[PDB]
Amino acid sequence: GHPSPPPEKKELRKVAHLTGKSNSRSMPLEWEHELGLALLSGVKYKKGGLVINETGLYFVYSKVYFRGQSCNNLPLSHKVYMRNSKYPQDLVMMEGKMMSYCTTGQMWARSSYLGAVFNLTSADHLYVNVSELSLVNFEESQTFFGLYKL
Ligand SMILES: [Zn+2]
Repeated sequence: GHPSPPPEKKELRKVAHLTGKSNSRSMPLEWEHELGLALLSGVKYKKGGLVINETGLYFVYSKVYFRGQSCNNLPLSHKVYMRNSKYPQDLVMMEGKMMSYCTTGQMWARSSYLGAVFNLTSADHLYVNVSELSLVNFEESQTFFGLYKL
């Protein structure tokens, strides 16, 4: 019911830090958003997506820790994308790709980091995609997705 005065609106900071969730087969990725190192305040989480409720500038970031037991140079993409009524098709915001990154047969590991400033609108939905779910390690310190309002 009652609106929050801009002093009380501004005490509650708009922030998300979502951490890797190993027990999901989903794409886009699902995330931990309550316990451990995770944070969620003033932004909604649903089905792997961060759902913006206040229009404005935000810094958005994601790290993915890729690893495997036997290198075959399967290409590794990592993206942050958005869906809203203007881009019901998805808009890629940030993306990186690894090809020709390990020696064949060897145990391997490599991370990808994405971060940038975006102007987001209320009801924008933000997600993380990767090319090979099985080649992601989901420890909270290794694989993560977040943002904050500027
Ligand atoms: Zn009143």
